[PDB]
Amino acid sequence: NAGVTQTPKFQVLKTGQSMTLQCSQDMNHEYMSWYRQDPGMGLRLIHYSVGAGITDQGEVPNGYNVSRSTTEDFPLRLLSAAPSQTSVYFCASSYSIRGSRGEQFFGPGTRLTVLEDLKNVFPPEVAVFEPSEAEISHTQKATLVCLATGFYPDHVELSWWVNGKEVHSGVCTDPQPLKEQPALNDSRYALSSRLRVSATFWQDPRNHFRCQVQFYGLSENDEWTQDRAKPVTQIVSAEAWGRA
Amino acid sequence: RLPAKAPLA
Amino acid sequence: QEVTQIPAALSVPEGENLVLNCSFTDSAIYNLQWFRQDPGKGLTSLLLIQSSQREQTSGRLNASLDKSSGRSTLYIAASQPGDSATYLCAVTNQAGTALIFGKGTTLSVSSNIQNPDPAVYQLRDSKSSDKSVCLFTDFDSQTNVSQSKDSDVYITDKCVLDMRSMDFKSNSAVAWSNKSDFACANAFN
Amino acid sequence: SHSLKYFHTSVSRPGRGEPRFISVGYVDDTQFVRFDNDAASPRMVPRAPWMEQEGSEYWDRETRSARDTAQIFRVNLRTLRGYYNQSEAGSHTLQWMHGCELGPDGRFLRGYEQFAYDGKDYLTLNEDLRSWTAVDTAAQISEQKCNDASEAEHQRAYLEDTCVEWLHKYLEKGKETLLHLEPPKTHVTHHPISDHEATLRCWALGFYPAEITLTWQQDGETQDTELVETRPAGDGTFQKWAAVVVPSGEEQRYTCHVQHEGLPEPVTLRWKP
Amino acid sequence: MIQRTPKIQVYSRHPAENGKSNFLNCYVSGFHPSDIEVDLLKNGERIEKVEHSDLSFSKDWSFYLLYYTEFTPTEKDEYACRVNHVTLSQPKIVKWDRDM
Repeated sequence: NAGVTQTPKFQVLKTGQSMTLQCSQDMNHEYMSWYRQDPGMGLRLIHYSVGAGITDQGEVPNGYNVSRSTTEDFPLRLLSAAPSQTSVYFCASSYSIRGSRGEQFFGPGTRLTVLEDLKNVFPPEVAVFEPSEAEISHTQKATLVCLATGFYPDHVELSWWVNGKEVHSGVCTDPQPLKEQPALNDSRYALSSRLRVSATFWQDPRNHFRCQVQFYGLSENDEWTQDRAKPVTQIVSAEAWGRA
Repeated sequence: RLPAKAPLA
Repeated sequence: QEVTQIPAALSVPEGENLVLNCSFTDSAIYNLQWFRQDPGKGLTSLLLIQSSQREQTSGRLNASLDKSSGRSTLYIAASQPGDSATYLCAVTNQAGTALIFGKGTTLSVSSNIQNPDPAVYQLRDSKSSDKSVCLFTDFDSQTNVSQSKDSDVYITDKCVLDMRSMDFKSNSAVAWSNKSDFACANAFN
Repeated sequence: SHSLKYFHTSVSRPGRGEPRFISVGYVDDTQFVRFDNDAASPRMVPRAPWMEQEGSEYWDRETRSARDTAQIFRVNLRTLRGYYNQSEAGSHTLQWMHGCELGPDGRFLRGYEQFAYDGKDYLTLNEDLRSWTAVDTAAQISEQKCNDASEAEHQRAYLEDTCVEWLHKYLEKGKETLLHLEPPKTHVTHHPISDHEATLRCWALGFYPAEITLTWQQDGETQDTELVETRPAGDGTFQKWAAVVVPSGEEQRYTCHVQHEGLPEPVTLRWKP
Repeated sequence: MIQRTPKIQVYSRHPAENGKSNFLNCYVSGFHPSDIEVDLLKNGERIEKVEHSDLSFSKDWSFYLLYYTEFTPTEKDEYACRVNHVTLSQPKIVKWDRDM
């Protein structure tokens, strides 16, 4: 069992392009819902279904279609993508709405960004910064800093890899990205993450450090004729070794 | 006027 | 139906009790449900209260339902840093066919920094480049990082990282620029 | 002794799209609204003169309510089909009847809801309006289901509060027609059927409300009365006749007795030649 | 499944007098299921001005419909109501009697 599965996780569209956001559940739930989430608006019911072949519209349904051909699948179709439809879309299912067994389960969510010009899409440049002599001296702890700069849209996942394994401890990435030009409305983003570690562990030259950024840009389908390497979905990594 | 909820059997 | 969650954002020190609120216009509901959302993740159901039910308790979480008043109260006993997340409230709509959601309350449980040691350090790039970055760290949880006004000078908001290996939590914020007249000493004013 | 009642009908038509769905609203014996889903963008519409002055906010709400009921009754037709182990090829009829009654004092008197599958009592709401009586063992699964969801709770709230409030609003809006007691215009007609027998037919025409009592008696003391179903004249009033087969020549021995709210005293008729 | 046959009444709104405008009514009641075909006939030919009341039902769940049309009854002309239903193997016709 997988709960509720959504594809894709990130997608970039040009205004006017159409696409189907895939959603499925293997829990035989008769009730399924589609929501969009944008800051300070909350979860807004787009469309909902109460069984196979039964569909209806919610709070804000305009621009989207749905089909419930099977109990298992509930696809959402954007007919003509618009900037206003830039949001995070969540698929949800439950055995009951009115009954005691009304636990509602959500998908991992789809981040969608619609643009007039795909030209304004650039991938992140990543650089790792080595700890301060003063920090090791004063604290006997070593804080590495990862810096991802000049990417658009806000479609990235930053993680740390010590000796080729993902660390989940001694880290915090900023909760928000940062506007390189707050003045502009199309401005590229900057993100920073901290990996703190014992002075001893930084001093050991056999320890390998690497921060990586998974960027979700354009698919192989998307057209690109600009004098520049196509900003495709890619990993961009900077790294550093230990040293006494 | 109509009730908002219809019972589910 | 309209569901309101008061307040919208809440920041409390760890170990303290706190109430998340949620009120709804239409009392004629079947189920009320509280959810948790971690940044960039989906929603996980925390508690489900039936129209007939009054309490639902799950460890340090107790949700209450007053159909008459048209409100639910989620009590978080002895808060911990691990509670820092967004909490959403939902009731069955007029039709009783799908859930209608509130904006949600963005909760931040600040970690108790045992022995604050506010310090600003400078870090050079691993690939030479003459690329420098400032790091404000080990500062008290109560202090808020003032954002830079200067154009093309960047300062982040703070995040806490846990060194379980040494049983140590430390706050942290970063600053940088492409200018030459940029010193880290008096960058966080 | 007034009432606001609705009559919902859902008919599964497999392979020909969603089921047929019709709602009709009655105040006493006067239809005032109707919904029919067999149309593109279907709506609740006024069906009494006195209902056309209600705002589009009303009709938009009633439309959405009737639309959601059609959607629920489609699901119900699927569920019940499953319970009786019936085919997905047959057409099946789910009927829903709910209403509230006002007492003499003009306050809430009583509420009722009933379901029927294929024209047969399925699930009745009890007089406590907090629980159901599954008339059939197939409806036990439904009873257990509607109790788990506290379905009676919401129906009680409608029947006790909302229903009574709006019944008052309708009785004011349509008072000139609704609160008018039109008594029956009554007469007797003689129809010879054979040499030995004739038929005395006691008429009651243009009466409102629909409730009326027609009985035949004989001086001294009768044959068992033929009593036709009360029919609409098509103007808001009703017609009914009671017939009795009598030996020819002995017609002036038989009296007709009429009882109606619009009659101060019960009327007695006798056929004169 | 339990299927009941239509009871058919054909009658005028007011006491009919020849060459005076009236309303011809066909009341079909006591039938199940709902699906029914009803035509009013002038001289055995279908009338196309025909309206009908919305689908409702009685205490016993049996459906009723009022089919009607504005008409001027005469001496010569004959009015009837043709009704076909799953319960009827043959479309049933009922002549308008002035005394029923």
